[PDB]
Amino acid sequence: KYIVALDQGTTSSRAVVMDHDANIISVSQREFEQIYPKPGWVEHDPMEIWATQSSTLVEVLAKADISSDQIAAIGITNQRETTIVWEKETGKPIYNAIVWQCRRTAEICEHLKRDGLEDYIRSNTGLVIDPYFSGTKVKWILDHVEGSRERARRGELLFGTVDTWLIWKMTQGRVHVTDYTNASRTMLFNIHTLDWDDKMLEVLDIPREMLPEVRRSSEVYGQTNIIPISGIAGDQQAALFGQLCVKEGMAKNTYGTGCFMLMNTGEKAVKSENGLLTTIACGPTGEVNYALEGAVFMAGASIQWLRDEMKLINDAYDSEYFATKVQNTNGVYVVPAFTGLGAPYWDPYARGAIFGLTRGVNANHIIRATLESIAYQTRDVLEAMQADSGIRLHALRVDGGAVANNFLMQFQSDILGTRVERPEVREVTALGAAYLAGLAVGFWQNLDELQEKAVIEREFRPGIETTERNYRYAGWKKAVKRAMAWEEH
Amino acid sequence: KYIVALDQGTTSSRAVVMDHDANIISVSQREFEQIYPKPGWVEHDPMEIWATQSSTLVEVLAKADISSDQIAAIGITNQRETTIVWEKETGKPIYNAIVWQCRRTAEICEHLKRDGLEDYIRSNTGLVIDPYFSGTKVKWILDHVEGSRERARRGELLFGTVDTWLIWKMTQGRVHVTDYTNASRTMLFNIHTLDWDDKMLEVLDIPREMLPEVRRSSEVYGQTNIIPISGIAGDQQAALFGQLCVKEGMAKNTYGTGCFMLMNTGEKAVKSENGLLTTIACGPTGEVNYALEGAVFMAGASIQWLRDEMKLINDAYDSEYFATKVQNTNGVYVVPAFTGLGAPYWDPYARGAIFGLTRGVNANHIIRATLESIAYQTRDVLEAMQADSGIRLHALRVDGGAVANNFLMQFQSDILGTRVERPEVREVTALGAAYLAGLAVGFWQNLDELQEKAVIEREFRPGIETTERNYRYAGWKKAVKRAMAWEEH
Amino acid sequence: KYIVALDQGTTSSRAVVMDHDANIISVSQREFEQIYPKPGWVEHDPMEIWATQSSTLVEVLAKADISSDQIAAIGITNQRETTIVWEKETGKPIYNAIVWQCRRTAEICEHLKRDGLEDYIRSNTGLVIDPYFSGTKVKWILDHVEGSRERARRGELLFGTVDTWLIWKMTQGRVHVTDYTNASRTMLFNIHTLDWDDKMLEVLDIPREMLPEVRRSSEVYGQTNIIPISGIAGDQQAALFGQLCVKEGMAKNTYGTGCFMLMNTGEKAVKSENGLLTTIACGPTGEVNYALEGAVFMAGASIQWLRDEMKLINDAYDSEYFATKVQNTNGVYVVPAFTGLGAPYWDPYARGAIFGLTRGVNANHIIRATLESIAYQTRDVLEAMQADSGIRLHALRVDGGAVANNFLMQFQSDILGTRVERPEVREVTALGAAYLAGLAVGFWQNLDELQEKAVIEREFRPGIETTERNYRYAGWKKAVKRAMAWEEH
Amino acid sequence: GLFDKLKSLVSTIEIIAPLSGEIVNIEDVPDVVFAEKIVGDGIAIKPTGNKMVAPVDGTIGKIFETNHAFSIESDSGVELFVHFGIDTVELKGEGFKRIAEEGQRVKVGDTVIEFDLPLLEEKAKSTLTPVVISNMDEIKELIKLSGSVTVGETPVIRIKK
Repeated sequence: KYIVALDQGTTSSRAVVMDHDANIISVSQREFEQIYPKPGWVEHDPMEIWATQSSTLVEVLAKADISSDQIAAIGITNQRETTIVWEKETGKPIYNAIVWQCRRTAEICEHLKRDGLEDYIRSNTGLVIDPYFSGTKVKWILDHVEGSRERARRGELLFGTVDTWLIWKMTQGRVHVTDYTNASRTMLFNIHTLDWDDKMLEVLDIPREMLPEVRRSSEVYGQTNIIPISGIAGDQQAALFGQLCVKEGMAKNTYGTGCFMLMNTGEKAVKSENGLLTTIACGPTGEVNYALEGAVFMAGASIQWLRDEMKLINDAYDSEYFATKVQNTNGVYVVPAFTGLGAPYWDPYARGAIFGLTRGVNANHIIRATLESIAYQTRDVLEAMQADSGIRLHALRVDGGAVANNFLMQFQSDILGTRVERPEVREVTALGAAYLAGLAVGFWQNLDELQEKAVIEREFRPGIETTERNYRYAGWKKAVKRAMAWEEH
Repeated sequence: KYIVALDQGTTSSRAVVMDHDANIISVSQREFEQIYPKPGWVEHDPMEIWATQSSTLVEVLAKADISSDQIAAIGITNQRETTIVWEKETGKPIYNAIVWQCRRTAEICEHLKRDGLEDYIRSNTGLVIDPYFSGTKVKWILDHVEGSRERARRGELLFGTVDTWLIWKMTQGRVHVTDYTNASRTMLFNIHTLDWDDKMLEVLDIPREMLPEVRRSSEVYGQTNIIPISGIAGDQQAALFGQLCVKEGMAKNTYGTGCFMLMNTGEKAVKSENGLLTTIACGPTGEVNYALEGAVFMAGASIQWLRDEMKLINDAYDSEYFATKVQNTNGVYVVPAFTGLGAPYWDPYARGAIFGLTRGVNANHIIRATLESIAYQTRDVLEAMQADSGIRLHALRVDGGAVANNFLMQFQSDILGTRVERPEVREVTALGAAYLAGLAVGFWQNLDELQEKAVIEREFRPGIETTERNYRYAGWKKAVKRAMAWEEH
Repeated sequence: KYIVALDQGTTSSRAVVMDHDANIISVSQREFEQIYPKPGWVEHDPMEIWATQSSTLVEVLAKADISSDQIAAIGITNQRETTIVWEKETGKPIYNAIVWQCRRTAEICEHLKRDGLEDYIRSNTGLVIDPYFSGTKVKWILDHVEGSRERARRGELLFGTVDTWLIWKMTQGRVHVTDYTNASRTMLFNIHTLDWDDKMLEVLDIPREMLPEVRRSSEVYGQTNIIPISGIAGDQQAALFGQLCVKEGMAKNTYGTGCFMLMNTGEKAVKSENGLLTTIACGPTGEVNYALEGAVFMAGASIQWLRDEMKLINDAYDSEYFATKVQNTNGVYVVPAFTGLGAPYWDPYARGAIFGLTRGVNANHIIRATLESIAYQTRDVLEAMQADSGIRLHALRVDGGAVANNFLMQFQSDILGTRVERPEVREVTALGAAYLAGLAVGFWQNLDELQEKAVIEREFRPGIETTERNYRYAGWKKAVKRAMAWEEH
Repeated sequence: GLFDKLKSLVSTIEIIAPLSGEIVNIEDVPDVVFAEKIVGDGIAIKPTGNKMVAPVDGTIGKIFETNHAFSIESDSGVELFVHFGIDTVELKGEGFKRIAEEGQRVKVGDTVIEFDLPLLEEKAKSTLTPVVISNMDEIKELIKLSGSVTVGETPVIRIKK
């Protein structure tokens, strides 16, 4: 038998079929549009998110000739924060998915601060008043469509982040459920009480009728004639589970659209005082642990901008070749704040910038600086992580699409002055969601049956160039201070 | 009320909503992969053809907030020839759609000639023994999958070109129907008897159980809860109807993936002796007329190869800018025989070629030669058309995606030495299928209510450069003679 | 003390300063325009050839602070065949240098064949009636300018290939001299008698007054206040000397603008019967030996066309990266006959061509096929070499700008099925001219003092892919047969 | 009938026969890179029955895309190359069904390619199958066996390291 994982990214939809003891037996990726209405804004069409994620599900099995009969369970990983409000009868959204990236609700965010609700939302959600979370995004959809807050109490429309939109389409409307990791992200859910916070729900005038049933990350939630849906987790929280991190002080950094570094902090919620998040993640059996988090919005997406918009490279993979043709960036810094900064800075008003240009700066100097900003952002959250936790990491276990790039991984260990342990199954986000699903169906019973699979393919060590790491990083901190607060308000 | 047209291309899926008296009220395009397993081979996944064409249907209405209630009927236009064999119960193909372009069945084609079945297939189908038609493509799918010709008589698997695959998915399996224009294309259907030819069906060992119910192009065939499906026609035969050509000697040339020139020849089937096809097309009420046809396989697809594979241009539209930066191609000829030639040549063994290269030939000389081969191919079929029909055209009414390019249209009228009349609704393939559908539902009653819409936006006349047209064309005929018969057999 | 070498290429001008026992102490490269008046035609401006080659001479010394005092002698290597006719008083050409590449004199060449002068010119010059040689090129300059053949006998205008134009500018008009290797190339010089052939001089109506004093390749010819000029040799004949080949059966292949393979045949002139040339080259002391030669016109120049005209690569060096991203060319062949073929084919009427194009052929398939045609051309002359000499080479000693490319060198040894020995000073054309100069001044006394320097940096051996070498080569011989005889006459 | 799901009579580096037939000297192989030891050294086999098997316990380096040949790396640091016939890329696939995977762990006797020998005798220029050590710098002594061999059973070479 097999476990099917349904990984739904910011830029793509992946479904992967897995046998007993984690072998990737089959995989399917399917890209979808990124919609940009205004400059600071990002958006997806929920129907394209469903169109690709369903067709990916029907691909993997067909590729390997498998259907229903052989699959023990279905786990779900998803991009976190992006709000969706749809119609209960029809199955039609009253608007496009406003993405986690999107900065339109910064105006709302500014009012929540001018009230004095920052110490509240910090201490009960573990989050920070930012456009990033779904809280303000729902208010915006509500405040802009006509019917909205009356169809709301009358119960015709439903809220959902991508985990609950996908299951409501898989169970033909039957079950409307979140898990704890995804709900922690909305800024509407108390993290201590483990239920929807209703001072928040007041403040943003959201009816409690819209909300999903928040449930565990490892539990059968319903069945689909795709058969049981047993695992759900936010993609980065399932990457932490896929890394088998799961114990106090265990961390990873994922290089996907953005870079998200998370450290499991047991059954303790630690208060950050260096710009990080206090979130919810899973323990060894799929139970609520807490985790510290640093989230930088742009990382492999920057490499995607070089390729599609900017046309400087053709393959995201050709950035390694062109970055290692110049030895340095010749004073050039790319600050990738395309949708604000966030990271430890928060500030939704910064836009992207390229600094210190000279007459002999060529395209390779730009390409290398773009890859280098991924490693400087990772260092900004890593030292915020270390100053928060009180723990110094002596290796950085990494994963994501971008870790296939040896220049970036090596440059990363030189600027950090620490080792960078790369695994050989690099896209572990769809394994943490397969593990959460296998466990709840008895396909696995627990994590120790899966220790063996974490095999570090390569370990990067700081070479002699690590001696300039603080000269190069000081240049980045000057560059960041100038990209900040560009947009007026 | 509105008419919905479902246009399914070789490279894309288009659905367009139309009000009374042809106004394009809403449109949706959605691209899908082109699969190339071996070099001469082309292929599509029937599920991606369905995935995009269904989501396009749900797009157009949502864009304009419309659903079922307001739509009088649904017409269907489709890429012709590409064979699909699927499963009757499940709704799952035993193989990918082998495209019209694809050259794998050339081996089969060579046997049909070594027998002596060319005068038969010519005189009863109006076609020519080529890999292009579905006849041989079905035999190939059958001969290669295991179950095949026994599940065939037992009736578990169904044949279909794209019109019948899309309706069998729209009516949940209920109706399995072709129309006359699409069936004319398969090389399994007699064009005089107007039923499946069964010397053909013998020869290619196809069971008659697989085949659709061949019906008119204007008839309600079934209903879908998308509501009646009333028009069906092969995309180029609906382009001829959209041009309101419909009478003896009336012709058009469509510049899409390929270039297809067709002339309506009334209720007479004319025998070609200059390399053309005798096909079926519609009359004023949706009835069987005949038509002469020249089909060249590569035209806007060549411009697509410059952009995606070759990376020389970024927009298909930037080919006009770069083509008009050099005044000539500097002796360079591009012969676009990427999937054989066909056109008047037939010969499945020619592959593409660029000739007469010199040390100072630059990218713009290649880009302009690529656009120029579209106009030289159009002249090869046009004079075959004129020598066949006995009629000289004094203007060429054109349509398709490529006619938006003024260099190509003008260069076209100079090499032809005739005017080129461009209409302002240029993609008329989805109008001929809307007209066929409106008529069968009473939404229109007939074509005279639609004369008014054909308004020629621009007429191109041969400027002074038409004086070199035969020097430039003689160079092309030398180039073509060298691309021919490259592949061994 | 030092020896200065003045290397004057087809596309560039190089001067290099060398100490005792061949250390490259300083170097200078300077590019100049390539003029293309008609498509088959190539041309240089003699003043730009002088402008760059003089400024390069003043660069190298200044770089290393050296002048006159320290330099023992000056050797000269030059592109062979390109004719120049100038004014004796003024120092002003009556025309641009018509290059070796240039095909304009093909008309003249056709008359020389229709007479019956091919067995004559073959057996007394060792050459073949082609546009390639200077013989016909001078006649053309003469026949087209007004004064010409009367100012000729009156002695106001002088003939010269690039070796004699550069010394006539260095000695302010004083000495007008060739060496034997360069004169062998003009088709006006008997190779057995070792003086200007005057049946040739008759036939092409060239006055004997124009011609230089043909001298040895190692001899002080004059002095310049640049101080003695003591070595002169055609660039490929000085590459053979730089390789220290110099004995019977010793060969090299140089990968520059073109590929030129030469084998020293002692003091015997061997008659070729497989399309090659019988030329003059140096022996161990700078004396007339003979050599067999195969010359293919395009090789590193093709890689230059991808970069400048075609814009597919940016660095000639990025062709290795993009060529090794696709594993094969997907049936694609580039025949680089940009200025005719020549090589073993001779035929001035072939132009360049890219064959077997398909819809999924991308830019990397073109880039790799371009590099691959350099190795297929080398095999065409190598087996003509082996069938002529009766010797089988068990390694190919190579040099030139292109041998820095590991894909090409390796692909070369797989298609040949022989080893490819690369040296570490790769541009040995300016060493053979430094050796010829050092010897004549006593700076060296002889070649044995220089054995030590030939140190093979890398030896390429045929890997397992050599097993398909004859399938891949058979495809090239089909491609070549279709590029041939494109231009009419 | 076919006996694959049926149990078999199982029982200083040996290279086990990748296929059955007579061992033939490689210098009798009519393609000079084999005949003159250029690409490697080892032996040839005039093949008699339809499979091509892993000749040592190791990983498959690469199967040529036309399927006629493959590369293997033994765990004992040896690299072999099995190539069915000569100039067999010209067939473009005809007669070869690939079974193992490009970079797969295999034990001796494991099928890696199946072939259609009646077709292949009519069409290929030669059917002689070179099995050569391409790693020959690294091996000190190479012992060559003779006579009949049976696929997955009989030893063809004995290399010492």
